[PDB]
Amino acid sequence: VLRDNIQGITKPAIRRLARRGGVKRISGLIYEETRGVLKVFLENVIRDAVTYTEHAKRKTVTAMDVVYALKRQGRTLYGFG
Amino acid sequence: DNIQGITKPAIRRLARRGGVKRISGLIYEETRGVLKVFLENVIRDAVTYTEHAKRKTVTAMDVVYALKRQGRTLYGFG
Amino acid sequence: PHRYRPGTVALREIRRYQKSTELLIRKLPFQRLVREIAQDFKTDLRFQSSAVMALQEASEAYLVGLFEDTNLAAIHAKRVTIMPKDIQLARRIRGER
Amino acid sequence: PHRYRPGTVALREIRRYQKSTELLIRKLPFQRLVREIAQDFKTDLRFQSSAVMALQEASEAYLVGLFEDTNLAAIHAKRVTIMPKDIQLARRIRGERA
Amino acid sequence: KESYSVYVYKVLKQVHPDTGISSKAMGIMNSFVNDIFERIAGEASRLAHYNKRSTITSREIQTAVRLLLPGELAKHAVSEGTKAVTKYTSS
Amino acid sequence: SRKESYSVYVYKVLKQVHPDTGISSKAMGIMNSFVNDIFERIAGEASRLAHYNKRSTITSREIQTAVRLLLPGELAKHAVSEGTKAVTKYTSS
Amino acid sequence: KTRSSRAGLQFPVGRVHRLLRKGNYAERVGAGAPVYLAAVLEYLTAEILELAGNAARDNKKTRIIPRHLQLAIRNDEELNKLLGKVTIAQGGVLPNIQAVLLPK
Amino acid sequence: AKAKTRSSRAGLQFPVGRVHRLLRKGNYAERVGAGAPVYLAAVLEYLTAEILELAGNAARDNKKTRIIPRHLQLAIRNDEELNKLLGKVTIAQGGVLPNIQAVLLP
DNA sequence: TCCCTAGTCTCCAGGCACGTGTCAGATATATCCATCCGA
DNA sequence: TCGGATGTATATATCTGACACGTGCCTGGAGACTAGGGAGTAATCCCCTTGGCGGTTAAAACGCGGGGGACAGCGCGTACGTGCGTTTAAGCGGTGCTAGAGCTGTCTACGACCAATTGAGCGGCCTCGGCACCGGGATTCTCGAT
DNA sequence: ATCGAGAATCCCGGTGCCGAGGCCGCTCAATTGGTCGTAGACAGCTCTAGCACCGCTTAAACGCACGTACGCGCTGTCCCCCGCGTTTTAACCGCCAAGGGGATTA
Repeated sequence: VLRDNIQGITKPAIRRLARRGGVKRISGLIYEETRGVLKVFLENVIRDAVTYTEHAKRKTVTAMDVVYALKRQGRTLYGFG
Repeated sequence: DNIQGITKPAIRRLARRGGVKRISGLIYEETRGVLKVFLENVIRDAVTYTEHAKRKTVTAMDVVYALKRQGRTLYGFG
Repeated sequence: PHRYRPGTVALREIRRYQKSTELLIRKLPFQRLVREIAQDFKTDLRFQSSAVMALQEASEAYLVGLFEDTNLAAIHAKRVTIMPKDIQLARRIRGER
Repeated sequence: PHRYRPGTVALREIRRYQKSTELLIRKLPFQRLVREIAQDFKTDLRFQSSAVMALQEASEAYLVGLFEDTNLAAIHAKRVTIMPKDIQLARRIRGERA
Repeated sequence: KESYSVYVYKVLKQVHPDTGISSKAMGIMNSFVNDIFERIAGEASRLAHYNKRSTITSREIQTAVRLLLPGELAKHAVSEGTKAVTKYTSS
Repeated sequence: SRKESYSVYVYKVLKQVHPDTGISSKAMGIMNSFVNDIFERIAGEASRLAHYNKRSTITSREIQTAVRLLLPGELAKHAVSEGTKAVTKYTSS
Repeated sequence: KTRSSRAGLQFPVGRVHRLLRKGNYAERVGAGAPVYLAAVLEYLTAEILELAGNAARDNKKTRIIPRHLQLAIRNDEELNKLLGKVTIAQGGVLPNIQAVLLPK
Repeated sequence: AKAKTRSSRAGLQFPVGRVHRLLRKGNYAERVGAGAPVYLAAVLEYLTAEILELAGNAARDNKKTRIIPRHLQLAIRNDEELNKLLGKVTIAQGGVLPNIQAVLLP
């Protein structure tokens, strides 16, 4: 299995995402909160992607499955698929 | 000028139900404008539904569909 | 004359109005407001009373939710009183503006 | 040696990450995180590469929007530094985790 | 006018034989049932069109229920649906 | 299997609007997604209009009403003005 | 004889099947779709009504009004997640006063 | 006989036959009117033109002849009504709109 | 390629309009007491 | 920390109008039967995904000033609650009364469907030009100086 | 109240490259032209409920004092987050091997 790869979303990456968001100064406790939020969001999206895959009798998650999972929650990703 | 009919005590009562302990004076104007915008965004769509069915009477079901379109589903009327 | 320290009657009104299901807005003014707003879209649009009641319930619910988020924003800024900037912040974050 | 003030290498890098359009998260750690999360719902999944790319793009757009709302909430509090309370308030007002 | 009033009444008797439901609450329950019906049916229609199928079966309805309803609620709903389907087919 | 797309039509419209402007593959895919999304939104709204009035046909009246519902402000004043401009031409042979 | 009694449900399988046909959802509707849909709807209705009956009993009333339904929906985490963007008319709100507002 | 396609008959660039076929096969309703595909193709063509004009203008502002997803995101987010129409839409490889709060400015 | 579901004919009974007693609930009035404000 | 004074709980009488229970009846659900097509099942191909290794290097982790920003404390003054007397229109009991929402009957255009018919659109394959990188120079902003 | 060294950023031109665009072969999906069943457009009818009015009570809004508490600006501490230099290190690219299953038809 894979053990705690949420650390892979490193502090510089969260800093870069905040900089693109328009953030000038970041506290040191933001990183854990952002990692938790990203884990929650990915869990919700991937659960629906896997549900769509399971209904299609497939074993590989296609890009259209992720697009439809995002469209269900009102994200509507363009370009992919 | 019927927006003034949404009186200061009415907005105060809505704030109290929302759980507000102290209300600034300016809010009683802002909320009115906010309310106005919301009503417009609903009523137009309701009227649009009424325009489609060739009616001159806005039924409650038109309001229900206009609310469902904007993501605020309403239970109790249809 | 007995005098209540400021706030207590406010907290009391909060407890009263979170327990009731009434509409807290006079129905006749709201009907006139709805008719005035609908005048801009079609002239002589009759409104059946059920439609005006549905609009009133929806508008109240929306305003109560907005005031919940406004109170959260005012408490966030280490304040007790809500301000118009709190309403603007709530509306922007929710996505209305 | 020449040093820039703490509040200017911050402005700088905000203008170039807003100007640029790449991802800003390493691809393999994110793919590995996706597989870690997904193996709790269906063991032995084979994520299509485009699916991982779409998941990444959506996740980063969501986090950037969340950080915009977080910055607005932090500035609203007469502050500049964003704290976890700002993210929590932004999520609560948005609708997530009510 | 067709509504779910008598059926909601029967379910209420089954779960709470000593309580009643008002007309306004009965209309709210009818609107809630219609809302969930339209949600599940629309999601099942989308699932049918996504996979180029021209039919709605218990598989699409089950997947729609798993997509829509939250965790414990969706698990219980799937259990009740499968129980009813197997009971219908066996008899 | 042959996959359909709105690539040629978007390219024609682009050349009609900007004669000397190209478009990348990623942007073309985004335009295909946008066209499909707006098509599905308008079609769903028109289907709901047909069902609400217990009608069994999708007429240009339903599409006009759906366009007025979805597209905001002036964007719906022009598109409708566009649509009524086209269909009349269609019914003038 | 009725399909509802055959499958043990109380919601009408015939009505659900008719609405599935006439709602324009798919070209054809399977025989097992309406029974599953009726079972899911009935389970959800039973959950709502059981929680509403609990709320009414907590309020010392033996009649379910919209306030009891709103209390039942908002007090359940998953029922409130399912109906997050739904307004229960004349249902009120669930009591919540923030701790900062409370006095010393 | 002779075929003047319905797109040329109505004066549109988008396909009328394809939109009609997608409306018929999309199970939106039992029957589809004759003017509905023409109307829908006209609306789609107008919206595509409205995106593409602003995208080309933004590409000109970037001194690039080709339209990239960043130009589409700039065109969508800069326009008022198009941003309102696509408020819940993410354009991949589109970046964000350059915006710095005035408080953070030195 | 097979077996499932649309479509049709016949039949009937369950579920929708309609009518009526009556009790759960709203309301008025007195009493009890939980709580807030001041030396 | 008790006393005085408010504003909720609590019990009892007392209407009352929706709730729930019979009754008619009728139309939509059940049961049988028929027919054709959607997809369940099997076999195949390739292609797309996974797994793995070697070499580079941009990026991440760690450590160290150190200055700016979060945070706490104080004083003030003004803006908002709390209450009380005054006004004003909301709410409810009637009335009319008629626009128009909803239900019924023709029958006609209108869309569906099917059998030819062919041209617009897509897949495959060049190819040269816009764009990305790089190397250098000119310009601009910035920070320790005054 | 400027000022110049230093670092970052923009510009200008050269080179390469890869992909956007163009063109041709091959389709099968859009087009024509008929019949044909029928959805609703139109005309008509009937009730019903939405609009308008009036009169009465009275709850509710409102204006005015008035106190007070709290929103806010100012000042001081300290702490923690940022800029920067040094040291890993794992992303990343290129390449190769292999097989699981995602699309296809029958």
